[PDB]
Amino acid sequence: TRSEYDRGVNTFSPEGRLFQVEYAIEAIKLGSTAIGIQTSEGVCLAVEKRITSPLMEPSSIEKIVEIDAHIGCAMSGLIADAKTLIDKARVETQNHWFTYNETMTVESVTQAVSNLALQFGEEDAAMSRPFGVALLFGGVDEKGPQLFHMDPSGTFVQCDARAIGSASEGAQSSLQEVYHKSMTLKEAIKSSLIILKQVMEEKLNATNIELATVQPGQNFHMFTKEELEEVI
Amino acid sequence: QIHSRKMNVSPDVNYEELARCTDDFNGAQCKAVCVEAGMIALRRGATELTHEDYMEGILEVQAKKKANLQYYA
Amino acid sequence: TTIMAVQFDGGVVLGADSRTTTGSYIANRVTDKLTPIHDRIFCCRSGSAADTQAVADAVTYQLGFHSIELNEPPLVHTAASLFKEMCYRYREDLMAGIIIAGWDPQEGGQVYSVPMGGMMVRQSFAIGGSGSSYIYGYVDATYREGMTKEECLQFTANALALAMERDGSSGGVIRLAAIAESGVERQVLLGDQIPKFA
Amino acid sequence: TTTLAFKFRHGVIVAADSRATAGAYIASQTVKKVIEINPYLLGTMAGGAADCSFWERLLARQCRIYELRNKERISVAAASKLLANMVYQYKGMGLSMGTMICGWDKRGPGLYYVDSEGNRISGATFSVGSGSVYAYGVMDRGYSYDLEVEQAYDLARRAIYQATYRDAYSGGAVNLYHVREDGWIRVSSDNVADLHEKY
Amino acid sequence: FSPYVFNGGTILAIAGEDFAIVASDTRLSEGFSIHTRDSPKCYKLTDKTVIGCSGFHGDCLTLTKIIEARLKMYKHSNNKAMTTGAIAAMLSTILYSRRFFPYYVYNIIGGLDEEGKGAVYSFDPVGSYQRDSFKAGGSASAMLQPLLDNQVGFKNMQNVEHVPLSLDRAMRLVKDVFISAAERDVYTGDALRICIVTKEGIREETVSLRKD
Amino acid sequence: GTGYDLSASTFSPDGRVFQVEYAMKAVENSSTAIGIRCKDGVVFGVEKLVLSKLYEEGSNKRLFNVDRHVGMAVAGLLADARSLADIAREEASNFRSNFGYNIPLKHLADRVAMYVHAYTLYSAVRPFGCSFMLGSYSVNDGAQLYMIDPSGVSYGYWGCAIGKARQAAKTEIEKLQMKEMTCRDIVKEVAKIIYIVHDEVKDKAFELELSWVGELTNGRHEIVPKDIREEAEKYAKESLKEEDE
Amino acid sequence: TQNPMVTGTSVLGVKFEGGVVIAADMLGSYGSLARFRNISRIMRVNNSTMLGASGDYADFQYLKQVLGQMVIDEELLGDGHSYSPRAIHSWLTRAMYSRRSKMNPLWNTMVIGGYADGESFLGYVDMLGVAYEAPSLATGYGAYLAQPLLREVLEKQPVLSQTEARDLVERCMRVLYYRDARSYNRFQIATVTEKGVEIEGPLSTETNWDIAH
Amino acid sequence: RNQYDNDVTVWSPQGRIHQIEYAMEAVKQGSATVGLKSKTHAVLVALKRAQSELAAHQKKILHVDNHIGISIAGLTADARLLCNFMRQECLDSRFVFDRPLPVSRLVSLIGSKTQIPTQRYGRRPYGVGLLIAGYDDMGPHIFQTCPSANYFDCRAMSIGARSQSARTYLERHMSEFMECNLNELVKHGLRALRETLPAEQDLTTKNVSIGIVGKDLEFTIYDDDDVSPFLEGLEE
Repeated sequence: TRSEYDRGVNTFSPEGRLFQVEYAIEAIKLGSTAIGIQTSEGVCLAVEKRITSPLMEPSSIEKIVEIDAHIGCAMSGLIADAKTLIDKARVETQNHWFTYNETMTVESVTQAVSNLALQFGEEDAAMSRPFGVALLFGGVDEKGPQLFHMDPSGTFVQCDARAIGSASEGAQSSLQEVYHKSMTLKEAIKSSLIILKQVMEEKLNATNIELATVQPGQNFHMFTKEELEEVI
Repeated sequence: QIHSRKMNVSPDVNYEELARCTDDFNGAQCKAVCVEAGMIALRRGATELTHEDYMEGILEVQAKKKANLQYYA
Repeated sequence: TTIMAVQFDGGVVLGADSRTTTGSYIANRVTDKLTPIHDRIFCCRSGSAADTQAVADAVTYQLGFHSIELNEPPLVHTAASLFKEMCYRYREDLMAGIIIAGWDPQEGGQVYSVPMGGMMVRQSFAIGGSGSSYIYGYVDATYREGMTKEECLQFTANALALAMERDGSSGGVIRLAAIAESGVERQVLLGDQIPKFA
Repeated sequence: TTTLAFKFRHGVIVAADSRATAGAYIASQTVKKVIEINPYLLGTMAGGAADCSFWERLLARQCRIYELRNKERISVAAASKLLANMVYQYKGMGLSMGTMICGWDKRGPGLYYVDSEGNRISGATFSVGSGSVYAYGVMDRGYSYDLEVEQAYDLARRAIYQATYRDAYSGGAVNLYHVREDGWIRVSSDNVADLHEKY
Repeated sequence: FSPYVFNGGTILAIAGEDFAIVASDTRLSEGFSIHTRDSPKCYKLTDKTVIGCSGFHGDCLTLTKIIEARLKMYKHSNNKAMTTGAIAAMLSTILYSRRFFPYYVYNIIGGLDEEGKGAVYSFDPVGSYQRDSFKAGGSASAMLQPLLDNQVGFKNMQNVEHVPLSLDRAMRLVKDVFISAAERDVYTGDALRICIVTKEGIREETVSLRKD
Repeated sequence: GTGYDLSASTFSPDGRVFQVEYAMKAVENSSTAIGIRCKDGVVFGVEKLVLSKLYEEGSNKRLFNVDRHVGMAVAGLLADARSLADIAREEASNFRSNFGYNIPLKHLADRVAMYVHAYTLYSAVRPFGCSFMLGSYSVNDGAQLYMIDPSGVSYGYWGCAIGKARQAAKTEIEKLQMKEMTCRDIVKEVAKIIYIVHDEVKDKAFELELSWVGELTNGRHEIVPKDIREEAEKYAKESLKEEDE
Repeated sequence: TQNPMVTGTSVLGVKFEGGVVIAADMLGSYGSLARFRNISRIMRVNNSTMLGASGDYADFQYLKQVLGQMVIDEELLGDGHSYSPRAIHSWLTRAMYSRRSKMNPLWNTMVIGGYADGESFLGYVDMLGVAYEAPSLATGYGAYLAQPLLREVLEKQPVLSQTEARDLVERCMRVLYYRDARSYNRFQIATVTEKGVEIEGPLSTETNWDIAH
Repeated sequence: RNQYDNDVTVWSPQGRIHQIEYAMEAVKQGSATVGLKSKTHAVLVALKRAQSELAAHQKKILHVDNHIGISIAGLTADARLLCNFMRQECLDSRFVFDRPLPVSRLVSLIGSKTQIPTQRYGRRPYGVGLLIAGYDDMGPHIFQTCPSANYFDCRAMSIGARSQSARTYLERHMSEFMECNLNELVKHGLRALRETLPAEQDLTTKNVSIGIVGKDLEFTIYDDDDVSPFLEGLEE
């Protein structure tokens, strides 16, 4: 049936579906899992790496990348698209700071990255397929710590705790069970690591996971090797 | 109407709207929609049918399923 | 260049000099300042020769196309409005002034004037050109509302005769042209039959 | 206006007055001519105030993007060149910015002087502004590659004080910054009235 | 064809611990004609920010419209009213945007900052952007600002207790300085509009000023 | 299907453009719209269908004003109708600005016809699937009516009807001495036409749109004032009863 | 319009308590060569707006073209909304400002009068773009000598009846004919009131040259 | 079909253009939105869905210039794009003229903008059903527009998944409108959303979103606890 309705982003199906958009959403699944948490003390991000074998340095599988001094970004999906949208995010944050001399709120930043992900095939901009990447922007704006999830179809929303990636449906349940509002960042780190361990194949061991935290204080902190060992 | 005569359909239903949703539907499928709506009402512990149940019957007569797609308002 | 136009119920009579000096010295001894636009509509040209010719030819093209497309005779109002749009748009580029007159069914016998600028206005009598000033008094001195065709002919002959006799920029065969239903009648007052006023 | 920045082994001093002159009228004595382009670089201001401020702000944006993109630092030379290229694209259209970009980099200290007339120049010590010609002789006679930190501070402070005293458009405060490997810090800020009695 | 005709103006701004004041004459006089005796030169951009613009009046209106449209843009795209510092930075960028045909609008923004104290920013048309304590601009700036140097910063003065500038004394300062300005400056006069900005809001006070 | 009907840039192997024909077929499924030329004006009526009661009286308005003095009456897809109305508005504005006098209706019809012809020529754009009529009155040119269909033909009409019931509307319009009637009576007769073509059992609800442009208003196209509309509707109900007799 | 080719002259405006009354000479000047004299320099923008220019009459005609086209389009829409006097004033201000920024000025100077929702409007969109609303307006060279009378009369008597405001505008146009090398003792005093806009034809002041002798 | 529903440039051989019908269907996949008016107000109440009890709820009322709110049911992408275009139109009108843009004209602009991408093979129809509120000088409006590029001036309307319930409720209870009260009108909107609900579920302070416009009240949105005065007072 979907032989003439799902081969183009601009041909509606009888249901009213953008099947290329759902296919990009599926391509999100393939990626390595990420788990972002937002609590009263900041925002945490814990992601799984999929190191195939040594001789591939740690600093090429970029799941966490720093967005301004007050946001971190966890990627799930195609790397080229991830680079493009992270670059859009950085240039937007810095342009907003340049023009308004203030730190872009995470709502604004994820809104604008979504605004880029919107223009699939509009003849006023230049892509032709949805940016097949689902991103988590976890930052600290004037409303306290916040965490905003973006899906490839340009939809972004606040999330007090969200997991993305291959381990999406298998970790949303755990997050649902464990999360509670009055949570401290230490609890957030431990809980995210526990859920990652639950839904990974290799044994979590400080060189198959990345961790970062953006706090109402010290900037985005990427946990270093010794800190990884301590937490683990 | 003809195939729903012997049911407990609430007056709120809008058969003209359902006819608008039929969309190249033939008659056997309309009867099947009546039946499917009736038993969707049978489930859920209900006494009457409604337009939402008729729409669900339409979906189950095409064999589709309504998913709250995450990229729709 | 000196040009004048007046209206007689049922038509209009236009008049122009025939001198085309360019900063003095050589000129066009006899010129055709009164150019035919479509059939009954004429344009009196004044100012820069090249600009005047270009605007006249362009308006001729637009008005002829419009006439063929509407299958109705063209209005002097439309002709003068096309001139006005052209001049107003190219205000800086173009230096000229044109008096658009002639006959049309709905409001036959019209004389509009479009000087340098988008200035657009209907008048019973219109004067223009370098010599406009020197007859700009004895055009009201003897303007009787209800002149006949012949009457306006003597009026234009007298006015432009005095203009050429008291302005160096205008001089030669005075060309007049009266347009009504019967059609354009063009006359030329050559060397002596022009009114000699002492 | 007067500003100067000099390398003295330990780091780079960046001293500057504070006065914006409109013809014969002085807008404010609370100008802030040294520019926090980044925690790692400092930029001085002379000439077109708005031109300098805006162009060095855009430099700040681009250096921050660069630090993120290449998860590294931006060389003092690598930033002076960006500012020079940008300011040159709009050459002769009116930009009147002269400025000093100073900072510590993986190649140690670094100071460059970039103006609207496409002059990216390395140097040891520079002084810009309507009072630079004054502030430069005193600074020459008193500068040395070896200088204790406090004595260099005093040299800069008194040089700018004399620049204010002698030149007219140099008045204001005596803002003074230190550029070290760890970043830049605000050494002192005392108006010229205090210095007139200290000396 | 001169695309600027100095339309005359006198704006003043005072910061403070709690209050921010922006005063402006109301004389919109072009060339040698006072052809509008009522034209406030102070616009309430938000509930915490007031802008005073001096100079060519057409550009004043255009800049005000651009600024307010940008406030709406920012509100829609960020779901939060701009802060005073944010508006100051944005206006800097707007003014410098046209740096090759400048706006002839001297600008003084006055408002409450995030902490809650009075903050005043001063501009030059090309876009220089300074944060002052008290600043005057327009035509009589030369004669309004120096007296505030005398009486708000206590320059050339000693054995003086730096008591916080109260609102009552601030209002008296503004009234007297603008009365003197009206006495000795022709583009001044035609009434004074004072804007007082605090937690309550942008309270407006107006005083009759020498109409000559 | 046929294999030559996709796109409007392909002649079928007979000399036929199935896209234009489908556009006309979509035209012939919208509510009826009649127009009649009198000795001193032209009167339009449209069989507006209230698809729901939630809609204010004053929902989709199928009688549009093009220029001060031309009325456009549209039947078909109303989005395309509004687009065509804007095209005609812009063309009237351009004609006035470029020539100086109010647009002749024959010319306006010719230009809009060429516009729709452009959109039937191309393969990247579908032909306009909504037919319409242009009517006006001037002291000089006189009352005129014109039809423009998807194919872009501007044949002059004394009276015309477009939509579901066009054959019935015609057949009934011939039963009129249009050459000599006046606007006041033709308004009532338009009401009768609409109410004789209307099908209550099929269209459920219904409302009436009317307008005239003629010497009686000085050429300024105007929606039929409320009192005249009410009187015409009364006479239409009476005429329906008389026909039922 | 860099050079002013054929120019008009002053235009006045006063605020009647129930209307706005503006005045314009029908003179057409060319640098002391007064050309077309029966030229209407006042336009009825709509039922509640009127316009009068004093610069280049050709640019005035272009602005007439644009404004008339716009109001026709508004009525065509026929949604019932109308261009308020303030709205036309803002449109005109932006039009002139844009034409200036392009360094292609509209060498006009326009009074925008109107009556709306129990309010009277009178604005001064100039060439460069200076625009404002004032109780009494006088535009062109005649502004200097005309504003004094209106301003003092209002300041010592704010509300003006229609008759006295009218008489005042004829007196002002009389002093203009007396002290304006480019005036003409034939003017139009258009008035807008709750009824509409009336352009009461070619009036004429009773110039009493014998008063000075 | 099967060869005439691949683009908006092809008519079917029975007078219907299929892509527009598909987009009309797309509008139904959003959430219930019930909009309505009185003699002085216009209220839009929309059902904000939840993607998880952690993630917040999708907003469905956006705030165009101070005299327009907008409730969107359809593609979030197209909703955002048309919201930005409406904001641009409002601001442009405010810039040229100093008068808030009539909401019977902003709708015309949107209709033209949405018809243009239904007659060229360069884009897809838009995919948001739009309820535009606002109080121009005349009176409050509730306009509806669907991807078909037809705009309706609705006494009170609704759109989205399970929008019939709302439309029938409007049929039944609209006789009261034009004389209700500042809060009673909102109550009627809430009842409409209640009927749109799937039962079991109710109007909770979270899933209820309310937007209000009218004389002496620029556009406002009541979310989180700002809505409690409505749900608490709502009849059980």
